[PDB]
Amino acid sequence: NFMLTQPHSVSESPGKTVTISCTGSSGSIASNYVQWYQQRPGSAPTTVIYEDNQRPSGVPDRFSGSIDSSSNSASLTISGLRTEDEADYYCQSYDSGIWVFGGGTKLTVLGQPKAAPSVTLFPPSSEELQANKATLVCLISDFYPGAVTVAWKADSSPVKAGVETTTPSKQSNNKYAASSYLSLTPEQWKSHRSYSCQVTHEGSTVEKTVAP
Amino acid sequence: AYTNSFTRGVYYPDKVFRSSVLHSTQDLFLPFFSNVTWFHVIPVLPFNDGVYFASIEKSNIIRGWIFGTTLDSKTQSLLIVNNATNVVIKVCEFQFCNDPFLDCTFEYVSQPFLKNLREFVFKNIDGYFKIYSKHTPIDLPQGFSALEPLVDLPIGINITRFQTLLALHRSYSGWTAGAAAYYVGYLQPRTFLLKYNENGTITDAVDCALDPLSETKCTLKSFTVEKGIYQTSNFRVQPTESIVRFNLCPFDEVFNATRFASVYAWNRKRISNCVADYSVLYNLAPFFTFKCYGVSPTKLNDLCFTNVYADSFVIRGDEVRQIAPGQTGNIADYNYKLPDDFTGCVIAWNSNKLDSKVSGNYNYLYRLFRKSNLKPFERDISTEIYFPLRSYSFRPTYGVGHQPYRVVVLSFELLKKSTNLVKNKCVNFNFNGLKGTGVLTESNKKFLPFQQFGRDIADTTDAVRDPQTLEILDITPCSFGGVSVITPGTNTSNQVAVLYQGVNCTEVSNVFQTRAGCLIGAEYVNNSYECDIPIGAGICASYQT
Amino acid sequence: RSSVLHSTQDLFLPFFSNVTWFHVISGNPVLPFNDGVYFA
Amino acid sequence: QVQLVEWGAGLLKPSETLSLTCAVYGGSFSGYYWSWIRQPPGKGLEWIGLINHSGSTNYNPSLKSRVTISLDTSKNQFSLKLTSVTAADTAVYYCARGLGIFGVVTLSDVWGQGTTVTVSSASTKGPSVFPLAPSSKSTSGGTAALGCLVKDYFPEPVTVSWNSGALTSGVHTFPAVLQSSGLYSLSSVVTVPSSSLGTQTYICNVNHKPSNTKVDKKVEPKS
Repeated sequence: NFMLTQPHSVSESPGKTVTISCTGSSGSIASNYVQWYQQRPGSAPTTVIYEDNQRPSGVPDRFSGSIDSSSNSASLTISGLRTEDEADYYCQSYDSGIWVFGGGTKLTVLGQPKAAPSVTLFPPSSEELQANKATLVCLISDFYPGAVTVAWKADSSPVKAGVETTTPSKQSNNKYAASSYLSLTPEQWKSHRSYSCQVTHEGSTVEKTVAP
Repeated sequence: AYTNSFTRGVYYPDKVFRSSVLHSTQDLFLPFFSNVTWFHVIPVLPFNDGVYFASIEKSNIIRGWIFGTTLDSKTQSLLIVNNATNVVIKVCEFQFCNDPFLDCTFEYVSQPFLKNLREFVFKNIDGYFKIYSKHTPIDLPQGFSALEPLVDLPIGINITRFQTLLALHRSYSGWTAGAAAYYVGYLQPRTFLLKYNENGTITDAVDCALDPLSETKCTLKSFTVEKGIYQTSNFRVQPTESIVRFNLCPFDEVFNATRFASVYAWNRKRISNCVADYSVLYNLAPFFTFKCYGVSPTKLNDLCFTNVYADSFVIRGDEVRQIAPGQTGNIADYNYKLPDDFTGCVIAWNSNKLDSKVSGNYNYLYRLFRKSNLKPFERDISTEIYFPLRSYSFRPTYGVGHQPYRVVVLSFELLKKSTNLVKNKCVNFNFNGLKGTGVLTESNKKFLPFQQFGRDIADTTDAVRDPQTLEILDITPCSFGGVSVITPGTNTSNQVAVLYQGVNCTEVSNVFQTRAGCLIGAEYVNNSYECDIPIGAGICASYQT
Repeated sequence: RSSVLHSTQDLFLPFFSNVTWFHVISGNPVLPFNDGVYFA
Repeated sequence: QVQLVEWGAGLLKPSETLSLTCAVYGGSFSGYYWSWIRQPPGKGLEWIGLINHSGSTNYNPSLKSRVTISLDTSKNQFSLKLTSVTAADTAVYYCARGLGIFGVVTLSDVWGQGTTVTVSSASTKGPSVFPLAPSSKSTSGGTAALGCLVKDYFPEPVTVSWNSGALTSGVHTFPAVLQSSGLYSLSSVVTVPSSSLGTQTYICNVNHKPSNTKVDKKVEPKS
């Protein structure tokens, strides 16, 4: 029942030290190795971590990891940050002989000033209501780095029925954009009156609500 | 960007004086053609091995420096401010601001050092802080100063970085003050050749290894070198990588043996002097748990382990957790004691698939009750009885704690070498020792089955047999040889043609290959001319002009 | 070693010596084991 | 230093087997666990298997039924086989070394480059843009979000402007959205002030050079 959790968004200016962890869920994380990864755009992670603290030849001496038994959590740390290391970091652990991966961490090196998220909420078109169809799209644009998580709420209760998150990527002017495709039914639109689109950029959450 | 420094960083080597003396010396120099960062635009300098700090400005823009790693309470630092009245040095780990501007126990005041050149040197050598000062009025020119010593403090604090200080007439962005220029040169241990004129001052400096011309000048200890062939040093090929190598290793019966012994009759076998056969099927290697200290895969290249010690005992499943360092209870005391600095690897695995019997297996016993703990490495052959002893119940219908478990502990006592091999390249070869350097190619040598290695004249071995796949390699000590510097004389020019002795550069300006070796820096002409500088193996030189 | 003449000191059987030839089926005390014994 | 490279057929189709080849440069296979590492783009990895000099191998149970690795000392190469490729098989693949105990492959201590192996078996289709009409109400912020989405088309990229590019202030061109059907889901949303809204004409233009398919649709606030 091993589960691997890593922080969604970690940001760091160039030259400073940044660390990314993979928290153990079931059992004592000390017995099982947790290996920290890196995924460039269009690339795949490789294996560079064993005994959690050594750096080999052919790989820079700055990529360092650690596993601490006190908080039952892992850690991968970067000391000499460079803009080339823009890579999505994932953690993989052993589950009683089963190779089980994690959700991963998206790491981005700051190249632009931070941008607060912009969220707008509108109801779907009234022409399609005759076909008993209602899909919801929540806008997330003008935010840098591009890492948000969309949390839906149903009368002060989270819901993740048909969430279709999108990957932020640079626009014409280098900034990111994201959306979340929500699917519900027109019948519950009459039973529900308060829905919010909580988006988590860095540590800030901004939401909007509409009512019938 | 960056810029090269032509002739900056010259000073009296020994801080002593000589009259009319040419002399070559090594010390903490600024090597020729070293890097300095021009700071001309419409700043923290790390103190690596000494900083040569130069400033060009009409007026006194620079106020001083703030040295120190962090300049906090817990980190030792230093402040120097050079005022028009006096210079103040405070080595007391004082706290300094990030953006310099002006309006503990230590303290120090001394005389001030002074479109204007000001040079200074901070040196952190042998637990001593050396300060040199110089002031003169004014592509980089060849500006020269025999930088006489000024100060040498005996105190050592962590000095790594410093930054210039600027103070304006008035401020809180601000007034359009001038953009001062300063160059920083990191000091390096280097050797030069100097000439001191009859009045006794440094006037001419030559890097010992700037050019083959510079090297022949440093060889002759002079500055005028006639036309001829001179021998300076030797080209030695770097030996690339170091390749280490090690009739069957009986690793199979250590863990996968059908039958094991009890705890009292623990089995210990040393395994070495055989090809390491680790591929034999044991459990399909489902290794989900591993962490070992003391031994690491990296060191197997440069570490050869002496002995392989295996220790075996028999326990049950729900008690393997209690067998670890820092564990208490009757289980570890009466079964097996784990040392604090255990050097080895822990292997634990399921053995229900092999140790399952329809009628039950009574061949696994363990001591649960005793008067006292067994001594380390104790040998007992007594059969005195304290049913007194209980045997494990191995049923498919019992809990997970009743599963049979084979547990063995491997230890490495340092009172076997590492793999890897390359061929056809000048490398450092080691085979359980036999540390040699050279090229290992296909060998014209054919040996007899016990003939482990062969020798040539002058006790230089010829061949090596492969401990792994049993093949024979030919060894030649690495391809290297001296260098001769054809120089037609500083009177005429400064064009050097360097010959490597007895080296084929086809296998490591225009480069020619002659019987004597590899002549680079010479445009090999085929024409007939009288010989002036014989280069070697029947070839001579001339000046093209 | 390959194609090279050597000279080595060690415990050798010196040349042209008489070794004791004994048939054990006819006619045992202690046989002395000196520094080096060449048995056949 | 040892350099590891990968090359092979990058365009796959369902129901055949993945083949990829790796060659070693300046290295030996003694005491190394050479392995392959897989990750679908955007998502997490799925480790393939392992192999050492003698050929002892271990596979992920999800791939053991479909994966096969081979080593060739004669050709100094080792290849990968992966049978019954699916939509989940679309991923980049690398070869890499290893250092561990009997098959612990965690220091393939050289970064792999690899190829792009994708499953592509479909047909070109026609776009059908649909109106993402706004609510046309006075929101808390006096800005109206207008957009248009493109469906049933292949492949990326698709370039969308507004008023032939004349509208540029609020335009927000998005990347493609990875669905499960196998097509690229593009949408462009423009932010316009509420004061200038109601009668002004806004058109988003769909453009694709390869298939010469352009769609120009006008989206109205409300009806």
